[PDB]
Amino acid sequence: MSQIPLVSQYDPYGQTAQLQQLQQQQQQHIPPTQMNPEPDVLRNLMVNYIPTTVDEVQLRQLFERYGPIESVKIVCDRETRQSRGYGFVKFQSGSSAQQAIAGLNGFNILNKRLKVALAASGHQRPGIAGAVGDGNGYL
Repeated sequence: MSQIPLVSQYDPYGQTAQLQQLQQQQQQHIPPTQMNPEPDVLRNLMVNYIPTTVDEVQLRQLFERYGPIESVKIVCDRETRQSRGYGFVKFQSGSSAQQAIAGLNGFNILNKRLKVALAASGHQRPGIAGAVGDGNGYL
């Protein structure tokens, strides 16, 4: 009830400002605690950069450094069953993923780019910037 004019109910319809609970919907919905998509599957890091040059080794030391991998594997191509596409590195604990995505995802190194994406499904709250309104670049 923004304001009661004491004449009508609500002729004009406005949907932009809402002060009460905020936050559209809940985080990852409200499933029965554990139905399938468990949050413990955060340590699953999908690594990608090179195609036929994607080596679990380079990604092993490179990624395991910031987060020791428990189960590392590369996502090969089912077309020729050859090593390609991209790799995967499952960190020991989901707590390690935070460090991976924090300082390993898109890690634009001088000669390479460490693209790392979680395998889990969810946490689609943010949207990577998503356009911006000015900021700098005058002089």
